[PDB]
Amino acid sequence: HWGYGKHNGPEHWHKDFPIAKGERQSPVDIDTHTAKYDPSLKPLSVSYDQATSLRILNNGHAFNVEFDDSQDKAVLKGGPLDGTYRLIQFHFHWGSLDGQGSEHTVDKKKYAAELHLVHWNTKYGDFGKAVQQPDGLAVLGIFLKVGSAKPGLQKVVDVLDSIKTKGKSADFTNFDPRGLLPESLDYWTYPGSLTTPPLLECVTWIVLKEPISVSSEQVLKFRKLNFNGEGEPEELMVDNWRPAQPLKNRQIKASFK
Ligand SMILES: Cc1ccn(O)c(=O)c1
Ligand SMILES: [Zn+2]
Repeated sequence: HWGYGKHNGPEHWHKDFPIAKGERQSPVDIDTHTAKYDPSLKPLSVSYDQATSLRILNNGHAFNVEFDDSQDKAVLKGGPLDGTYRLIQFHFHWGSLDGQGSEHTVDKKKYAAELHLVHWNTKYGDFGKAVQQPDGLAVLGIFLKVGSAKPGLQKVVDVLDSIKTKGKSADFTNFDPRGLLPESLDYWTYPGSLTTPPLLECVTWIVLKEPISVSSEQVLKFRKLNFNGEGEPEELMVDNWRPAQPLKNRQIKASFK
């Protein structure tokens, strides 16, 4: 099955998931010079004050911090979006070295990691019906650079040793995702896809311009997780990023001058 190694990595995924070579695949390189300012975009609204985290899961590709999405609680709206999108989970993609790890790139620059806050369009009722639609998801992408620690990340980092291997989960209540956001909500946006199989083309991407800083010790702890299950040969969970895909017939719009 799919993964990020030599025999099952991104260059193989098209055989099981032909949409890998589709018309609106993600991630992409964001050419900042050619991303046009769009004065019709609204400011983004991130309303996370009532977010209810439940659990943290090592799914064998990343760790997901899961939310109760059964009520109207942690929503993204405004910006490029029509309607209301509800937070379901976040996770990260990261590198084996600080010089790589992000999926989107900015003028070919790779950041050390990328945070994805995944939301589904509430007009479709739940996540599973939303991934059957071209406007079913909105993913808020936030770059991570290595420098100062992010204090709001530390509760996540401390729980990782309890979910080292694939299939492990842990209770993870009362985590506030507002502590992972940068000061500015200036963003780029374009239509694209999930960046892991099943690679579905559902996503309005909203990628913030301002990265957050995490410490080298925080990202080192991400790199101690495992892609394998307990009792299987240890393969460190590193380099779980897909490289940039062809832009094709798409425009990237900027919310800022
Ligand atoms: C639903 C989904 C699956 C994989 N990734 O990376 C995402 O950002 C979102
Ligand atoms: Zn992701």
